[PDB]
Amino acid sequence: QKTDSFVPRNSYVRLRHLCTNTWIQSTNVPIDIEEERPIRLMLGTCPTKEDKEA
Amino acid sequence: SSFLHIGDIVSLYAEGSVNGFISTLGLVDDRCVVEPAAGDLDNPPKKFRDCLFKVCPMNRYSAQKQYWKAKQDVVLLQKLQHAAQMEQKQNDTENKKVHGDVVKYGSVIQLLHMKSNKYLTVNKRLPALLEKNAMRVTLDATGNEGSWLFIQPFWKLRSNGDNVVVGDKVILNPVNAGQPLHASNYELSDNAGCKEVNSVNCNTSWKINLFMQFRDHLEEVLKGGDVVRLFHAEQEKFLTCDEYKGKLQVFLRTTLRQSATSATSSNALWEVEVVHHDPCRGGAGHWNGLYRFKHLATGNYLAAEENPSYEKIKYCLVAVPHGNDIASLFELDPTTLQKTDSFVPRNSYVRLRHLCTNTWIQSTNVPIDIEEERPIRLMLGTCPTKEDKEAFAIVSVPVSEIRDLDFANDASSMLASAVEKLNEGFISQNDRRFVIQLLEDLVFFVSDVPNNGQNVLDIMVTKPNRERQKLMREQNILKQVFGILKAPFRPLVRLEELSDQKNAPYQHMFRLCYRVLRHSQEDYRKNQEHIAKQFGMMQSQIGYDILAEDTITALLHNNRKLLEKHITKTEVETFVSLVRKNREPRFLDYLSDLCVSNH
Amino acid sequence: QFLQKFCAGNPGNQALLHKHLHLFLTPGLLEAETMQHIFLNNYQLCSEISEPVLQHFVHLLATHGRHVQYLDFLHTVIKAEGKYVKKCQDMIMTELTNAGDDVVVFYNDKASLAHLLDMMKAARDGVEDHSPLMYHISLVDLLAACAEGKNVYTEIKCTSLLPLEDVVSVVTHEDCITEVKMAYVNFVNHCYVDTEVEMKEIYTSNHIWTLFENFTLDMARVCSKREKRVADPTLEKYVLSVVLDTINAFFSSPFSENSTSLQTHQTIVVQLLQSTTRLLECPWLQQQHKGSVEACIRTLAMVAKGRAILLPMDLDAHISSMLSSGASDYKNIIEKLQDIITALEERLKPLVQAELSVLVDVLHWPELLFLEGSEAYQRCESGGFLSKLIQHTKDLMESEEKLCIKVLRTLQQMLLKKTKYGDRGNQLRKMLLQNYLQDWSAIAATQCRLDKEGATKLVCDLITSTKNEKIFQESIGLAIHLLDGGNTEIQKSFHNLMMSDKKSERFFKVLHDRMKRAQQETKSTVEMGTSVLIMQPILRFLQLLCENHNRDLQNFLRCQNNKTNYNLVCETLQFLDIMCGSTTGGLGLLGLYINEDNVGLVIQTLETLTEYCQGPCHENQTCIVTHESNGIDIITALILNDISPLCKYRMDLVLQLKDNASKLLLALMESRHDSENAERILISLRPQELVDVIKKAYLQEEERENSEVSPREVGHNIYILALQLSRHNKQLQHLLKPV
Ligand SMILES: O=P(O)(O)O[C@@H]1[C@H](O)[C@H](O)[C@@H](OP(=O)(O)O)[C@H](OP(=O)(O)O)[C@H]1O
Repeated sequence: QKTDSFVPRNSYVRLRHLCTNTWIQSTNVPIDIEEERPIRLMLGTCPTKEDKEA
Repeated sequence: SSFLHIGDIVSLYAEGSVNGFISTLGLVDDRCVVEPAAGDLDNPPKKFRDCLFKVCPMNRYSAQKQYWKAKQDVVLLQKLQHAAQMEQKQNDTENKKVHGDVVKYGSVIQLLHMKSNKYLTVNKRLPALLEKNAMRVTLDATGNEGSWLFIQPFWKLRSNGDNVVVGDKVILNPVNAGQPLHASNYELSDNAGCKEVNSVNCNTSWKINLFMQFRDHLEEVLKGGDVVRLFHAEQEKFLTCDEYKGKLQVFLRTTLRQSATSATSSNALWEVEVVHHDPCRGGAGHWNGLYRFKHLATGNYLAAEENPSYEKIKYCLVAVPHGNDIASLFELDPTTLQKTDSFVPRNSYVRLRHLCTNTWIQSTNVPIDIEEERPIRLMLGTCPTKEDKEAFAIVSVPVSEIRDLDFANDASSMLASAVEKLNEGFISQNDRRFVIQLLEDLVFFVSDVPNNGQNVLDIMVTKPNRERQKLMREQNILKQVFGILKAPFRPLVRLEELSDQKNAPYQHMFRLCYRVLRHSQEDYRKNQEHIAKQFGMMQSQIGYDILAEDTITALLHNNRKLLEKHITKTEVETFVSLVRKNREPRFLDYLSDLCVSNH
Repeated sequence: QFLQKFCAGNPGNQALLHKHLHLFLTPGLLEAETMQHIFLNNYQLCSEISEPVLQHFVHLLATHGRHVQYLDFLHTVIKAEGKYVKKCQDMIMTELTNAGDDVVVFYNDKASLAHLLDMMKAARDGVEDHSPLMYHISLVDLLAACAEGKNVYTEIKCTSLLPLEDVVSVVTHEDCITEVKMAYVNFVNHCYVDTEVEMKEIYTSNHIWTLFENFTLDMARVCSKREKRVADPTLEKYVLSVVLDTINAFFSSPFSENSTSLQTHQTIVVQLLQSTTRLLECPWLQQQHKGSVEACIRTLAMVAKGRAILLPMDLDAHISSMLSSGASDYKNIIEKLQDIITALEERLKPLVQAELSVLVDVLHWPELLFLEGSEAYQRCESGGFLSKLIQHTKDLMESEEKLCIKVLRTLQQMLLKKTKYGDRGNQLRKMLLQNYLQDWSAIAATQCRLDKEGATKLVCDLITSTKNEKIFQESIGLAIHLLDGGNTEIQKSFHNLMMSDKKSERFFKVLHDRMKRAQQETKSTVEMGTSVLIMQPILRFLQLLCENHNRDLQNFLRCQNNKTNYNLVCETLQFLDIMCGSTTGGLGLLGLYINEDNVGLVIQTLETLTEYCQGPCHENQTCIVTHESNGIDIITALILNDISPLCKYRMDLVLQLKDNASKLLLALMESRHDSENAERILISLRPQELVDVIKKAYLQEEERENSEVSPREVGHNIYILALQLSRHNKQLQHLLKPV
């Protein structure tokens, strides 16, 4: 992006935590394992950076 | 980051089933392999010259294809040839016009291997060598419709119409094949640790790194990865590194030639590498920067080390295999004034300074081979003070010489491997066939004549080549050929057993070696003397169907000195004896030729 | 069983039963057999077989297990009435490859080979009706039939699945069953000898000779069996058909010139030749089989003489002798009924046409049906029936396809010129008109009436959104008929519709993608393909739209005002370039590609291009001349290069093509005062060749007797173009002057 301008709408971004310096990431572990047809997927933050996760 | 402009030099990682840069084997081989053991993104491979690809625009080959079919009425053929020429020129004009444009997802690009100057084409009418269901992927110099490739987004972030960004991951789908490139897990039998790249349905992602920008590819600049020679202005000598007494030594070779600049040797070729934060990034070099120097012949890095003699000098230059140490970083200082800190111009005098010890390179007048007649090597060392008169011109080398050197280095490596295998005493049929292929290829390379399927032991050359002959001699290839001729009779094979069919292939192999020893000794005195140094071995094996007599006659055909030295009572007696045995007119003709030389 | 009996051998019953396919589209072996009988020996349904059916059956095979019924169905679907289906073969091979090793099983391993031997010996007497061996045999036969098509990837995959080592190991084994031998021999014949691969390992391998000697042993077994009344029909048919077929295929290809090098190979050839000789000597060989045997013997003889192999003198003279020898009331009531039927059909031909004509006329004047002063009569006077018909045609586009097609067709006939059907037809039309109801000007008035009614909206909504080819073709025809005559009001209404309409890009998008598929099909091909036939209506529609030099429409077609812009002129130039062969054609090979079939389409394309350029339109001229594909050269090649194949037996077409090309070039340089156009055209046009063709046209004028277009005006037009070009070429100016 040109310099540090306004964030354009409908643009892919990555979320990073300030306190722990960690990057958000998806996980394939259902939370409702004791439930038919899991629909909820856990999310957690990994210290390393993954480009594919936006 | 930046867009992937047309013309940039990139390196294609192979993240997926097997991860590794997509390199290609040397010689005439047209096979591309990904080797994961060489290195990764963090640690690049030692030979970072076979993994560089230049992205090029669309290139039409309709008329070229028709001309090829016509080759494989005369007015029509001439018109087709003119059509191919005009189509080609139109192609270069379009390429020049489009140079600098950005590449967008879903566009069309061609990958050209800078080292081999061959496009990465995909053939749909042939199966792969190891994966039959997968179609062929090979390098072709001229190129064909298979070279066309769509670049598509492996990530959902990028869509068609977007501009590609360096460091991302993409998928290469050939226009005709319609199957993405895949790095299979089928190891090649010929080379261990090398996989195979074939066009077939898969899910591999080709991460496109960046090595050089389109703007930094100007030929008027000292570019990262370029190859140059370090000429010394004061002493008028070329810096060289060579094997002397079991340890490689760096020195300044002396020559008796009237023009010192004409003393061109393949051992004095050095490659410049710009040290950037990104290990896989080179680019143009600046005056304010750090440089590393590599030796193509042996893959060693110039460096400085403590000098035991501490003479007036404290440290001396030496070759070191590893290159990740801090003792191999050198800064280049100019000898004249330059505007600001711009790109280093080509063919410009410079001075080398060591970062670690803060010392300046300097020549010395102490020969290293003091125990040797006619010293030719001069010691080099670094002095803390700065001498203005001591500057090292950086002279560029033609691309051709690099091509022959790259051809010869690998061939010498496999010849040495074959020599060691023969010395061990065991060899396989496949290895013998590969060595035979290498020997004939070397014969063609030395002769330089195009390959038209003629007999391997029968070829005509009008103008012998001098530079190729010098490269042949100084790369130890002749020594390896001599080893191949000598080691077997030490016994794996016997001279009298060569007639038997069991050892028939070996005999043929030997013939090739003898032919390899014939083209080199043509109009060049040094090669003739070097080959004649071992005249005893050729004389011992003369008589059998190995063409030794022909090689000897050619060697002594023109050189009078060797004619008197290597012709005496003993050898003439052997010729008479074999004439008595064979009773064949050819030996009589050989004797008649030996009688008189140069008319 | 009764359904299978009822739908066997009669296409009508097969289609009628296939109409209710939802009953049999369910798991079950009996249903699979019944549907196989439904799709047996017919090509129409097999060609149009929907992909989901094949996909569902492949999934069924993967899930419920391996059965021979589904493989038999696939084999039957592939081949219909002696002709294979390329599409079905492609989908079957793709589905089999994607299914995985579970669906497709090949016993190419050592342990798998032992399992094959165990299954074989378990069925030594004969192959069981249902067994894994039958599944393997059916799979091999299906793969061979699929590989019969000209697809390189499929052949490569088949070779990978079954290497030559496997077939030699199994076929040449000490004990082999006839079924496996036949299947593998067919696989080799349809997958190895005949292939597009360049390597062709079979032709440069000794394995095929092992197959040949095995075949010779098989024939020896057959002859010995008949000598002892141990005749086996399977061995006899195998040797007669597949052994001879593969031998002839291998020894007839031109790539076996250097394959015969070993004296052992020559001895094998002699054994094969005497084997065929023994086969023909016995009288058991049948006449149909005699022809094939004689043909194979001939091919072997040509191979032998070409190789100059020194066969034994006695049998050599024998083969020569064979070569010379071969060279050398119920029924009556039925037929009477048929005669009366055809007589009535011939007699009633014009009356039906008159009835359709009165239908069109009544639709044209619905007001007369009602009574004067009625509210419905007032409605019909101002639109009414026609308005509702047009409005509801779009609504019923999906509800009923045939009704929409018929409505569009009758609307098209409404705008067509009247014609006479005959005295009886005219009288019948008069009676029907009186009972039911009590030049270009008329066509233009009807077109304007439809314009006011809303016909343009209907046609546009049909083209933009319609998944039926017939409806799209009829809609395009309606647009052509409305635009026929170069009406200046229909074009204006159409332009307003495109400019002010939410769909916008959709209509141009469908037109553009159809053109793209057309060029793709033309490129792949080099009768006519279905994709290229639909191109004439689209080009005619565009030319009519831009007729009378409508500047706004030409500008809109070149580039629209929407966010996404599509150009049609440059696609037209690219399509012409692809059809004409591009560079290779322009070099002098253009004549070979052009034939009588595609001449009309090329003429229409050139007419559309010159209509685009005329007006004059500067942007279109620059777009065509400065195109990336460099198509303009072909336009020049049309006039410079005479079509050698067509000129011999068709001249009027060649002169028409040359005239159209000259007109297009003149239109391109109608009002070009710059020099880029002159240089671009001059690069392709050699001045010497241009003046030479001018003189040739003069001297060729003599053939005016058989041509309506005289060569003189085409020559004059070329000279006018040369005059316009000479302004920027001194050499052309000098040559253009008289002696
Ligand atoms: O002209 P002649 O009689 O052959 O002698 C040349 C020259 O005098 C040296 O012997 C040698 O240079 P060096 O001093 O470098 O060995 C050179 O070979 P070269 O091509 O290897 O330099 C020779 O070609």
